Amino acid sequence: MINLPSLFVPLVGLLFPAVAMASLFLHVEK
Amino acid sequence: ISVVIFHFSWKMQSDVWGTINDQGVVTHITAGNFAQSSITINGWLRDFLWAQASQVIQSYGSSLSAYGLFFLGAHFVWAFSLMFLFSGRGYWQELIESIVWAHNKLKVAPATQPRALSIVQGRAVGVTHYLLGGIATTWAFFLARIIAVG
Amino acid sequence: PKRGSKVKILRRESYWFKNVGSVVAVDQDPKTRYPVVVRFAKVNYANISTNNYALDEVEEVA
Amino acid sequence: ALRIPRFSQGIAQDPTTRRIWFGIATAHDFESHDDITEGRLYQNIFASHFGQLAIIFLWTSGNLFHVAWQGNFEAWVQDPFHVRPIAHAIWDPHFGQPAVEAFTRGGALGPVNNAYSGVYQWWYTIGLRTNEDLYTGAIFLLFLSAISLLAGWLHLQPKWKPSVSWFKNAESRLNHHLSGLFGVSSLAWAGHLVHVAIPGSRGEYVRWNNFLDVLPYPQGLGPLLTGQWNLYAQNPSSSNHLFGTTQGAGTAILTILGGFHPQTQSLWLTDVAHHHLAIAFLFLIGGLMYRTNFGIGHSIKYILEAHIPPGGRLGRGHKGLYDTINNSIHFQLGLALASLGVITSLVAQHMYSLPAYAFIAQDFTTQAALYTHHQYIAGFIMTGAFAHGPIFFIRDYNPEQNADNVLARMLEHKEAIISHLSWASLFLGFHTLGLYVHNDVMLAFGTPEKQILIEPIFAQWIQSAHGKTTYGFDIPLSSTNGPALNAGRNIWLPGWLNAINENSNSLFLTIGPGDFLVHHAIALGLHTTTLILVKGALDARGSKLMPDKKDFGYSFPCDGPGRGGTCDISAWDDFYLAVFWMLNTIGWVTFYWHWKHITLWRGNVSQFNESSTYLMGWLRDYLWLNSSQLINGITPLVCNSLSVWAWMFLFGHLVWATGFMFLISWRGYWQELIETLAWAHERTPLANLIRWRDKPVALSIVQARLVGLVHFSVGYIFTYAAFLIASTSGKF
Amino acid sequence: DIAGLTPCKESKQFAKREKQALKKLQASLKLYADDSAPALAIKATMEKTKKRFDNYGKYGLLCGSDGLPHLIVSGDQRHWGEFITPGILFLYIAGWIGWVGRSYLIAIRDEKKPTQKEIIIDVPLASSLLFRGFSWPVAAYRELLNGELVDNNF
Amino acid sequence: PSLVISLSTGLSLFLGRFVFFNFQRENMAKQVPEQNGMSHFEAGDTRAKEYVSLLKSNDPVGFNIVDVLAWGSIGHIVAYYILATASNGYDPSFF
Amino acid sequence: SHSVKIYDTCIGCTQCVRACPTDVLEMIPWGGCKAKQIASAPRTEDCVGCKRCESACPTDFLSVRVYLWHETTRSMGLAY
Ligand code: CLA
Ligand SMILES: CC1=C(/C=C/C(C)=C/C=C/C(C)=C\C=C\C=C(C)\C=C\C=C(C)\C=C\C2=C(C)CCCC2(C)C)C(C)(C)CCC1
Ligand SMILES: CC1=C(C/C=C(\C)CCC[C@H](C)CCC[C@@H](C)CCCC(C)C)C(=O)c2ccccc2C1=O
Ligand code: SF4
Ligand code: SF4
Ligand code: SF4
Repeated sequence: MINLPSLFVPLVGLLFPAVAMASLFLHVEK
Repeated sequence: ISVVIFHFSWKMQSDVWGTINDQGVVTHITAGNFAQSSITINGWLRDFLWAQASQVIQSYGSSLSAYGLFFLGAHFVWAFSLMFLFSGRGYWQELIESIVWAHNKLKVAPATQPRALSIVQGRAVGVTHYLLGGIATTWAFFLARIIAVG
Repeated sequence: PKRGSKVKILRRESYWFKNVGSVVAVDQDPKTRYPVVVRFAKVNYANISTNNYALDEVEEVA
Repeated sequence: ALRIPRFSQGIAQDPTTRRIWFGIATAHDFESHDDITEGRLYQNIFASHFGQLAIIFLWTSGNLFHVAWQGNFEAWVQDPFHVRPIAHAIWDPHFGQPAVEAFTRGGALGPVNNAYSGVYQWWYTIGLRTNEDLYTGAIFLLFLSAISLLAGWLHLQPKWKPSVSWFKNAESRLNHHLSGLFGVSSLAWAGHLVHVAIPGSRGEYVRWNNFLDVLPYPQGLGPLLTGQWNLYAQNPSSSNHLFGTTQGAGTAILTILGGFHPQTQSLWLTDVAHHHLAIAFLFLIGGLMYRTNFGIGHSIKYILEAHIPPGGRLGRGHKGLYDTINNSIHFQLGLALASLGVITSLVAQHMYSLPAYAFIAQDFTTQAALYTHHQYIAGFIMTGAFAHGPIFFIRDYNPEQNADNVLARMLEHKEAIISHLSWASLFLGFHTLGLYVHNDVMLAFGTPEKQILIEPIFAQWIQSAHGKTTYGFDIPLSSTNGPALNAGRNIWLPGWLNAINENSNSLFLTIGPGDFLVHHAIALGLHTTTLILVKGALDARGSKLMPDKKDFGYSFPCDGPGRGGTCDISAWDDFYLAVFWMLNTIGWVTFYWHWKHITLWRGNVSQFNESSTYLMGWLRDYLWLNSSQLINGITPLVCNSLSVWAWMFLFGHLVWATGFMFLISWRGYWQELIETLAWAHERTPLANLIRWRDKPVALSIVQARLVGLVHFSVGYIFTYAAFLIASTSGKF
Repeated sequence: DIAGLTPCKESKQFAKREKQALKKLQASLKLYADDSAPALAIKATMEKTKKRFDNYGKYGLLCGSDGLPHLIVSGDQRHWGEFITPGILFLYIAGWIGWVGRSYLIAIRDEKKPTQKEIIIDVPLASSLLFRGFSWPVAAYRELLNGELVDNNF
Repeated sequence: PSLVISLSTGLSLFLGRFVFFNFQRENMAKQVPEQNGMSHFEAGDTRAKEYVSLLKSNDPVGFNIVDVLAWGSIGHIVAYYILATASNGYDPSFF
Repeated sequence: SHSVKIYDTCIGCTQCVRACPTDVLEMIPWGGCKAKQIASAPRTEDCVGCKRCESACPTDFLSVRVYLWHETTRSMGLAY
């Protein structure tokens, strides 16, 4: 059912880069 | 130092200087503002600039007619610092040929070979100049506030 | 014949250079590349100046 | 000792924070990167420079898709003019319940952004107001997104490979490649701005669907062929005709004489439908100028080694440049920002001076928005445009493949361009600026009576002949009966006069006095945001300080004490300095305009005229006044709808600022210090068992001048940025 | 009379905003006007000014809206000189400093050995080293275009 | 009140110049070729052109331009279309 | 890892290149100048753009600089 699209923003700011500074942490230890 | 002065001149005033009227009521140059409109960083341009400066901003054709005339050529000469202070040094020497061709070829030119200002020497100006600059300015400024709303 | 005359400098090496006169002294000691000893009265970013020279150069007038 | 990352041993084995700077930084530097054959990079760019073509295309398939969701066009159709032009929808989980008192704006229901991208007209123009007939440009700039990354995926495959030759070929990538690139592109465009826009400007659900059973022009497709046309210019859409509507809707198609009618306030539709359908032939001659195969049409070559004239019963003798502009890519990034330089600035008024759609000349928010922008790239393209202009020198040019011809010569006599572009300024140094100051003395010392404001006498001639009939001066042409304005007294020259001067026209603006006091100043700027460039570029070929930066390169970080007589010395770090004085030279010509323009939109045009000719005028009531709506939408009560820059601005006013430490605060003060505690946290127990993967150092001096530049400018692109907008949503 | 900009004499603004601008320094009755310094904020000065009022007048500059001098020479009507009749001199006033500037220097290799032979000026100036400054061009300015340049010298 | 010529004469004027040239003499210059694969410029070479490729077909060239425009173009759209139907629908000289 | 390229003539010293910090200094014997001496680096691996190596070192056109690209914990200096 309904209410959102917040789905995106807690990503694009919250986990996504949490995963940027995560997997290229790296680039070094990529 | 060019902080701290500041904190001072919005205490003395706004929340110390007065005037008088009467019914139990001292009346300050400005408001008991401050208290909660100099918490937030900003509050000091909302209400420490464009709330002031009016003094000096307008302030021509008068006798505030120097503080409308100083921090002008005090802002430039806060300014004409960075040109010598952000700049390069080899860049400049590298230059003072080029021109050189004009004199020389057309035989004028020195012999005190006109080299371009020694590094330290220009961490010996954007220091003075910066550091002449944002002073007068604030003395071109803080001044004329005080006297008529002074 | 020209020992230290109003003689030129001419190679994609130098500082001063076109700037004219002066070969002061010249040696007779063969090896190197540096026979041509120059001293004027005008200077690079040293002060003693005078550094040495020779070969694909003196392309000059009197 | 540390093997990773890649491209070269050098810095990939290297063991400090650098790597990560000197990975990320120098990461599109491949054209000197030990890993690259004569293809490899030529190979590279291709996919590469599709690649982004991708996102540019997902730049908008969205933000198209974005709106009709969001915003209220399918709504805004009912009435077209207030407004708070509507951007995105702002999921910001920090905003205090006053999200109402926040941005419950336009059509909202949520704290939405105030759109200023213009576009919302550029889309209204082409055709649509039905967002159910959007949903599609989205799906289209997707129909281009996936599609073209096969130009990615695929034509980045040896098989359907590229070559290198194929790349150096001149007369095909060019000749042939005007004809396609632009040319045809228009036609259908030139025609869509003809056959799908007209019928709504007439008023008719023409769509795609009903795509032949229209016939918006009555006489089919005849006279196009034949040799007779003016049954087209025939009855322009007419005089009052409420725009894109009923009444006065005077069928015609391909028009080219009328222009504006107050209402649209904006260049009227399908009378640039003939425009785009003419330019064409002006390459489609000079467009089959050369070749593909066929033995007919151009070489170039004796274009030079003969055609070095204009020149030569002495002079310069070109015996070919060429194997330089075609061998030296840079040139292809020498002059494809270089000249898409200019365009930016000649779009920086055409685009305004006469608009192009659904009302902007009287928006005073694009102008604001959609201008400076289109200017700052006429910066950030126009600048760093000679940079790839040293380059070829110390990094393509051979003094011997060329030393017959102009360039090498240009060079031989170069320490001259330098020093007349210089005298070009020390003067545009004292004057335009000496005068300028009792225009700031007096004006202070009760004495405006006496004053040095010398009123421009020259631009002056123009802007009248080119039509403008506003007071004095008994000469010809614009006589409103004159013999340059005759022989042609109807073609092109009633309409572009019918609107020529009362300002909701802005057309050829109302020239004031001191108008050149900036205008001059702006012919200071430049002449002194070159020379930098045309050293940081020119003699930055070698110099004589270090007559071999030729080896050294373009991007060497300063020098050290080397015989007290050396420092910051990159031809790069002359682009550095160059990007200072240029943002200075934009520093200025965005004051003007805002001052000016602003003037008008509230009648008061003593907001100049009275003032500027003595700068507190600028400071006082260009700079000081108008504001604290913005910086009082913060103001110890609340936030209302101008809240942001009240934040962003002080941002620009921070994020500027600290592009300062890096800048004034040079290099070997950081390591030394960042040792004396890179160390402290190497002793202190509990947080002892923590030895860190590589090893904290301070910052290459370049950097320590770069991120001086992208905190700065970023700050500086900011504010004016937020101000120019803030400002106007209070006052207009 | 050209572009605007009216010659001042229809007075509309300038002349009045003037007889306003200057004339509330005049309301300086707010002191005591007899003999002063300490005060004369009132009575005099306006002599240079108001007793130069309708005086300044007087050649127009076609001072303009705002009512103030939009000062222009460009080479039309009487004006061909509001900065050119005082526009040449400057040219003149400068680059014969160049002569002193030159011949001062072009001495600083003669009598031989130079420079600070630039700091001690050998009081360089008063006549022909300057007092040729008087007479340089179109009689001898082409001190330029022969044996001194080229250049041609040694 | 405009004869759309000068231009629209010259939009054809050299169109008609490369339908042009060269029926027989093998396959229409040189030879043929150049195509893909790449043989020419900065693969190596890159030099060194003349131009007397004019002088031949000019005396020819004039005829065809500056009258068929009055037999094709401003020469009916022609009967003919016959063939016939009649004919395309047969046409008014459009007009 | 030391750069770029740096050039002939001087030595002896007694008035030139006598002061690299991190060694990087022999003096071969070799025949040309006014007794015998040609040099840059019997090394360059201990250095370090200690670039005080021409300040003491004349001889005309660029004469010392750095280019470390790789730039190394040997001469990026940072031990600890
Ligand atoms: C060295 C130069 C190079 C050149 C050739 C130009 C040229 C130009 N720049 Mg430009 N620019 C440069 C470097 C250069 N720029 C650099 C490094 C920067 C970075 C700061 C810029 C930043 C910049 C900006 C922001 C803008 C320009 C603009 C312009 C154009 C303004 C039109 C003009 O000249 O008005 C006056 C020119 C005249 C020719 C009229 C005066 C006539 C005189 C010379 C009479 C004497 C000769 C003779 C009688 C006249 C024949 C010439 C004819 C064309 C009239 C012009 C094409 C503007 C623009 O793009 O247009 C909107 C503006 O936006 N530039
Ligand atoms: C070209 C010319 C000229 C010009 C000039 C000018 C225009 C200037 C300006 C400039 C600017 C544009 C600026 C500046 C200003 C100044 C200043 C600024 C000064 C100062 C100071 C002082 C000495 C002070 C001190 C102090 C103290 C004690 C502490 C507190 C503060 C103060 C400041 C008060 C001249 C005349 C020379 C000559 C001839 C020609
Ligand atoms: C401009 C500049 C120079 C060159 C500046 C110089 C050489 C100063 C000029 C000295 C005075 C002003 C000489 C000029 C002539 C005057 C003595 C008087 C003549 C003018 C009138 C008053 C008559 C540097 O050396 C430099 C070094 C390091 C970082 C930045 C910079 C820098 O920005
Ligand atoms: S940037 Fe540093 S290393 Fe280079 S000369 Fe300046 S002070 Fe020395
Ligand atoms: S570097 Fe010093 S010691 Fe070596 S040859 Fe040059 S001047 Fe002599
Ligand atoms: S960089 Fe210079 S100072 Fe350091 S070891 Fe090498 S030559 Fe010597």
